[PDB]
Amino acid sequence: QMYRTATVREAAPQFSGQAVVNGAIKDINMNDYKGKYIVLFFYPMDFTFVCPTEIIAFSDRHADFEKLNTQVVAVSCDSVYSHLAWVNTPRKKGGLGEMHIPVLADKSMEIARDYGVLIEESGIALRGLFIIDKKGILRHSTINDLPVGRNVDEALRVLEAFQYADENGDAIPC
Amino acid sequence: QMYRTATVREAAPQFSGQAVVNGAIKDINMNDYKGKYIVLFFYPMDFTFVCPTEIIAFSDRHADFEKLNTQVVAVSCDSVYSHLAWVNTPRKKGGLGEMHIPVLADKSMEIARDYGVLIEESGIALRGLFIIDKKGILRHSTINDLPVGRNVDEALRVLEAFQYADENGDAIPC
Amino acid sequence: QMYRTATVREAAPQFSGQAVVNGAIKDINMNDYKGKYIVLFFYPMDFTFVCPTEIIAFSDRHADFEKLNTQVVAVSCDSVYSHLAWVNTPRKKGGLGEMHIPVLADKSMEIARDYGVLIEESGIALRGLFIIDKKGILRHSTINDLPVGRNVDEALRVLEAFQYADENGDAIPC
Amino acid sequence: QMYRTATVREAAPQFSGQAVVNGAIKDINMNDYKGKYIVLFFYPMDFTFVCPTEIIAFSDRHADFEKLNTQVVAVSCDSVYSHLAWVNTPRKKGGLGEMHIPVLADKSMEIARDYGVLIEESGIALRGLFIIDKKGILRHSTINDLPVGRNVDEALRVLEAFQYADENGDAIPC
Amino acid sequence: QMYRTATVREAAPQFSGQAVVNGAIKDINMNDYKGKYIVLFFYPMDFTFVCPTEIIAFSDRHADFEKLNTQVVAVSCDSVYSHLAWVNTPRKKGGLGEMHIPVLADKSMEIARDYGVLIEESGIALRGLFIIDKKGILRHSTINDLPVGRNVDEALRVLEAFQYADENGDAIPC
Amino acid sequence: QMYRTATVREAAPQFSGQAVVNGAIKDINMNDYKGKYIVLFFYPMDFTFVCPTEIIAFSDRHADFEKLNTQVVAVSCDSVYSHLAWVNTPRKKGGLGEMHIPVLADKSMEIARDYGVLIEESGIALRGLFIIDKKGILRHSTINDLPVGRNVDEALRVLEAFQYADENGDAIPC
Amino acid sequence: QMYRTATVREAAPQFSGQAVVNGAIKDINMNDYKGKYIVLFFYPMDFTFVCPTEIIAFSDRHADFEKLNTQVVAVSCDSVYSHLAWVNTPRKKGGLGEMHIPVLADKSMEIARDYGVLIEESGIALRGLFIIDKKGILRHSTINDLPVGRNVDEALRVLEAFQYADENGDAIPC
Amino acid sequence: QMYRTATVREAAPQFSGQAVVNGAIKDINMNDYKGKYIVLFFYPMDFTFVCPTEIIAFSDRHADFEKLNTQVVAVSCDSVYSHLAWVNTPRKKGGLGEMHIPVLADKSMEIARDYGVLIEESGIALRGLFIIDKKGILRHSTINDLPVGRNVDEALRVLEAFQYADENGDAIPC
Amino acid sequence: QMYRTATVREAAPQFSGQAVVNGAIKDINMNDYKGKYIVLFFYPMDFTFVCPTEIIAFSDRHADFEKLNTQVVAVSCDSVYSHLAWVNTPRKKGGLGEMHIPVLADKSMEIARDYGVLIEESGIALRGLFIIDKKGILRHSTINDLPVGRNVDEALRVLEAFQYADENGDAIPC
Amino acid sequence: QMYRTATVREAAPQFSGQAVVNGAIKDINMNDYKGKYIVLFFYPMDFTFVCPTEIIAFSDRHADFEKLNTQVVAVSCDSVYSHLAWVNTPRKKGGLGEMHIPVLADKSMEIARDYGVLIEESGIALRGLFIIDKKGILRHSTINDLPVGRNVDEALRVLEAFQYADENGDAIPC
Repeated sequence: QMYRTATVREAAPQFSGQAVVNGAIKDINMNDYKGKYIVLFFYPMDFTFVCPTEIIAFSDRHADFEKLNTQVVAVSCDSVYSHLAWVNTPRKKGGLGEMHIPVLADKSMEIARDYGVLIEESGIALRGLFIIDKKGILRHSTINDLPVGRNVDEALRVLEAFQYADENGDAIPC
Repeated sequence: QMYRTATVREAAPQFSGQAVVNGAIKDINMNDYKGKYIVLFFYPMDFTFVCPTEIIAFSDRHADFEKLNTQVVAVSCDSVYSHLAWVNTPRKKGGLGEMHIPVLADKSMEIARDYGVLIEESGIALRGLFIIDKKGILRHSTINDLPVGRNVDEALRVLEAFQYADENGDAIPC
Repeated sequence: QMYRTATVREAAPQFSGQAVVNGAIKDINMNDYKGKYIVLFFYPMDFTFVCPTEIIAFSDRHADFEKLNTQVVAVSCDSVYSHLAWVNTPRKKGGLGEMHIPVLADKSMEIARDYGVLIEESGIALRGLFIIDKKGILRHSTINDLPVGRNVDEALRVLEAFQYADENGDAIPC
Repeated sequence: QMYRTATVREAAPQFSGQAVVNGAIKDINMNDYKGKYIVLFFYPMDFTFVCPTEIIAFSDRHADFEKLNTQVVAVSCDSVYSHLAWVNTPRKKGGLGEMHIPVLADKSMEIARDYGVLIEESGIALRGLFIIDKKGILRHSTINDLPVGRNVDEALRVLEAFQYADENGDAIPC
Repeated sequence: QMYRTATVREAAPQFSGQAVVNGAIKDINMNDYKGKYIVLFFYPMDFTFVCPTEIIAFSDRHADFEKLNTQVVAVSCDSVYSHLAWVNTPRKKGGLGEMHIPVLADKSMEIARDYGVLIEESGIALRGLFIIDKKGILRHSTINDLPVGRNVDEALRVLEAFQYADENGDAIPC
Repeated sequence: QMYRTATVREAAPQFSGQAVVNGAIKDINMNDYKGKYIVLFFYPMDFTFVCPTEIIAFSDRHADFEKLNTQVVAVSCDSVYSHLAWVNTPRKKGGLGEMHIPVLADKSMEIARDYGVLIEESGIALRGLFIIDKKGILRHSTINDLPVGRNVDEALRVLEAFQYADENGDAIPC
Repeated sequence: QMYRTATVREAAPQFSGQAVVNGAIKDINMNDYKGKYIVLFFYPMDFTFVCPTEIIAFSDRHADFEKLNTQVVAVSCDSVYSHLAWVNTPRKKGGLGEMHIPVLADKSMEIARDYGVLIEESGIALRGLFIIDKKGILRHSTINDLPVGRNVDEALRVLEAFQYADENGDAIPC
Repeated sequence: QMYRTATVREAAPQFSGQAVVNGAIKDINMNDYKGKYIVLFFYPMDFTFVCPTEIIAFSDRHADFEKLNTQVVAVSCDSVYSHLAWVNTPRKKGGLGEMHIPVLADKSMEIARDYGVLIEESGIALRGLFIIDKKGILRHSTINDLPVGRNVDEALRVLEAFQYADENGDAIPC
Repeated sequence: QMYRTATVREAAPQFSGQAVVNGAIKDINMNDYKGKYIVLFFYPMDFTFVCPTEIIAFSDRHADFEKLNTQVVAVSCDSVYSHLAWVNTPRKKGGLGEMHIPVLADKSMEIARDYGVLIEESGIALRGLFIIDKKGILRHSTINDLPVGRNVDEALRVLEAFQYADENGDAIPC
Repeated sequence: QMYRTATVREAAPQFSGQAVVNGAIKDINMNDYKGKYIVLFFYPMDFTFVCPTEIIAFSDRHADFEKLNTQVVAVSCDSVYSHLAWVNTPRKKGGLGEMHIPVLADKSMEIARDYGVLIEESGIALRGLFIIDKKGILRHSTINDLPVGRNVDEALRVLEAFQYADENGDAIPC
């Protein structure tokens, strides 16, 4: 209908808004991370009944991203004051105690609309993974459906495979 | 741009979706309440830092509505699994322990868009009160801004003033 | 169809025209009241059979508004020479003897069209209350239907609740 | 912009609404007068400061119209409850005590818009006279401006001149 | 369809073309009469079978217009060489011998189209009277149908009533 | 702009209206002459200063057309009551005493608009000659300008040349 | 559909292209003849079976045009190399031996499209005669159909009648 | 701009009109040749100065086409009466004496417009060759420019190569 | 611009065309695999210089897909006769000797246009992975860029995670 | 739908992209060959089962083009890495060993779309030959269908026939 979303060859549309960094409502922009890579985790709903092992398995692996010159930016289309209550609720309660990831909140749904991972009649974002390299170009579009989950072992395989490639031109010999 | 919103003379657009009734995700429709009146409380954000005295003061006064043949239907543009976590969190924590109101969730934002109480760039609903009489006609549009609050003493004054009037024709002599 | 009306978050459209101030046809503009707040009372018809207790109960309470840095601006879509005949007709006749409120007249119906409180096929304005703060931003949209009435005790509660809030930032702690 | 107004050769658009007949709010339609002629008096404002000799001089001459098979239908774009207060206010006060004319009220301004006698930015109707013969065809368009007045001696000359002509074909020999 | 015609509140569209002044084809424009008033007599057809008492009764009364600072401008949608043959044909033959009025000819029908007095399928102008005051504003729209006639006693009453009013402001006290 | 006018290969648009036949206002249609040919003489103005030798030279030659199975239909965009006054005015006065041609009058200018011989800003028809054969097909378009004239010797040469040809197929051997 | 063709009051559209002058393919433009008049002879087809007496009767009369300050410009929608073969073929063979007329060729059919004498589905030009005076204004539109022919005695009568008139103003007294 | 022309994979648009078959104006249609193949020779101009060896070299080779189940259909955008004069003019004069090919004439230029071989501003067809197989599908589009020529040795090579192929499926093994 | 591509919640657009199954050009449709799942591997170019370990690592793992009720359908926007030459060329030459995957060919580029993995100015498909479940709903959109590669260990993790989930409702408890 | 393709009279649209020159992926543009002529060979598919005698018969005849100041530019809508594998595969295998022609690759299909030789639903180019002279003007459009082939003996006949003609003006005398 418009916008054109975000392609895997062209530049990713920018994202901004309040976010939860280290337990606080701090404004987070895409331009704050220029020079690194950024990895978005759209995940649909807040406080969901599923023990959220998918999102925790990137806060537990956040040390693996600073080795690879990147910052994961988790994101959902729920209220930012609701994400702060979901970081602050302790685990074994459907909680995210001390999550070391900027959990964005596109409660405007202006951004998950842009990335094309929004179910419009449901308002929730499809479980999407988006790697933007430091040029500002979106480079990897992993969009799952709702019931399946993402993986950290593939989001580190592919994310390592760009910087091994883009240093060495654009061809991998082996 | 379209829709036309909901007027105070014409029929209110219908609302539906998952909701929190008595601590459970139960589907709630406008057609389930035909014959009663319905009073919507748009309130912007979930788990907000303000001690939510505005919304609690209708669950504490829910007995005054069954005397007046009506059901209040609180509503916000946040996730329904986030409202369930906000009813379940106990009070003096920014909580709503045992709220006897169907707390809707228009996380699609298809309905607060219709009622014209949505701030589009913020995604949150303006603090709006909407009385629809049993014909399906919207009859009272109280829309505050964000920082001020609603009142139960006016939402019972006006809501009593319809049924005292619509029984006695359409004119009040005193 | 156009105009877009007046929202509760955006700036209110201006109003102007002849009005009844202290029993005289004096031109009254929104820009004459910049710095104060303004409270509009749309009321549908002139010389109506109902003893107009709704409108009188703001002229009797006009001292409560100069304490709160605001001027109520009553308004109807009837002729300004008809409002002057309705202020001049004495009470217990359906009259408004010595009303200390600028009673506007949008007999063009260009303004109650803008505020969205006009019934187009009837020409009369819905019983609407509109609080614009001194920035020019509409901040409270109370629109009743015809047979019910407004209240002075809520239009002083909400109007006090802005200036207590907007002095103290935008959050109320209690 | 649309409508096309009412021409002097084509059929006049119908008029309806509440009106003041003999001091009462009675519904008056054009179809109630089929077979007679109808003579409209648009006059701009209600309770105007001018001693309304223009409108009174047709209630004083209403016997001259039942001799000529016609009913004058005075009309203004003011509220019908305001016309009832203007018939009920006695003369030498800017009043119309016992006016034997159906004083219409197009407070919707849907009809004086159709007849093209409405000043849109002022909302008031130009001082217009409209003779529709019993076929439903508008036949005489006298539209003055505001400060000048109409006449009963011409609105009886022309109105007699139709029925003397339309009985005798369409040509007057002398 | 366009043009918008000429209203009774707005400025009248200009008229020009060849005309019969004192028995000669002389060009006559609206701008030649600025400062006076102008009174148009649309009359439908030339050399009509009716003894044209309507048009003669303004040439016989042309002295009454120079007392009132105005020039009547008779006009028809027939050829200007046909009007000259109709002034030159003597009376008791359907003639207008020595008519002291500029008889215009809008044989283009560009002007009676503008004034809205043209029957398009017949090409003839409705019997219309139009008073434009010296500002260029059309101020009186008397449009009869074909078989009835105009009057000089009303076109002098109304035309005197402007200049008595516009000298004395815009209100007539008696 | 529309209509498409009348071509010399396609069918001529029909013409109708009041006309002067033998000194009387009789309705004349194209369908009244089906089976004959018809020859139109558009001529611009009525009662023109030129001694109208162009039009008279077809009434003087009207016997030559009944030999050739055709009826000339003279036509102008002036009033039909003006043509009757121009047939009735005697010659050596710019007259047409006893003209044996149906002198049409398209005072609507709906037909000379169709044939494309109308000067729109002047309202007068170009001096046009139009031969329609009995199929209803326009077959000859002679359109002069204003100051030059037509001819009877060519309008009989060409008009004879159709029926000599259309009897003998469509080719002339000599 | 567009273009607007060439009228008899407005300026004629220009014509250009290769032509046959004195047996040679020479470029001929309208601007080469400015100051003279130009007379076009559209004729439909080349090498037609009819002994082309219509076109020859202007080459035989070409001396009569240099007396009248004009150049006839014959024209057809056939190839210019086909016109050269039709001038070069001798007479009594359907030929035009030594034709002293610039025989144009609008084989583009861009010009007979402009003059409105083209039968589009047949591609051939209607037998048209067009007199443009030296101002560039088309002044005479004689368009026959196919089987009938033009005349030199009328194309000299009318062409003399312009210059006798346009020297002596625009009116012919006799 | 429209039409879409004729492609080399899709069906060729039909062609019709008068043509020269064996020295006579006989109507020739595409549907008369259904079951054979058809080979069009657009050639630009008639009676051109070039000794037309290109077109003659298919009438001299017309026996080679009846061996290959096809009829060449030469075609030009000149008049059909001009082609008949060009077949009838003897050779060593730029002639085509006894040409055994149906020489079409699209003097309407409706068909060379369809095939896309028309130079619109020149009206002449580009030297085009078009092989339509018996299904009605255009199968070979050889379009030269003007000064170069076609060939019979390639228009027999390709035309043999279809029927050798379409008999043996659609693949040629050697 | 249109199409709308293929979403991760809605139904995937169908794909068809010639393909390489077991070394032969066999037609392969989406409807041939209804009941299974289908996994597409868009890969950009044929015979690329990179030793194509990405595509081989699904033919080597094709036994793991028949255990999971699915058929991988590799696809590229190159010619199907070029894929057959790339399966037939042996390995250590940039070859795919005995690839047990239907290698599609959307050389029309109508399908990789639909799935949104086509670089339009380059014509090559982005390295995309697409899991459609047996309802026909696209369920997983992994789109890499060109230089990085896909993985079989994630395309088996996610593909197992649907059927473990869709058997057990839509929620995974652990 | 747009583009307009490439005509045989107008300028050919430019072509660019990677190509196979002497066994290497070298960028080839139309502007690199300005001053020569260029001859394109669209051929549909790569590695086709037909022993490609059509394309080889221009690499075997490439010496005949440098005598005629031209460079053939073979082109197909297949991948450029697939053409390199098709030059490198030796003959009697469907190969093109040591082809001395720049084999272009419009794998974008932006150029065979422009030249109008693309079958859109098949993606393959029709077997087309295109001679552009050194002005940049397309001058010869030979488009065969798929199963038939081109010829070198005609693509040297026509290509010699331009430069013999364009040196000697534009007419060939013999």
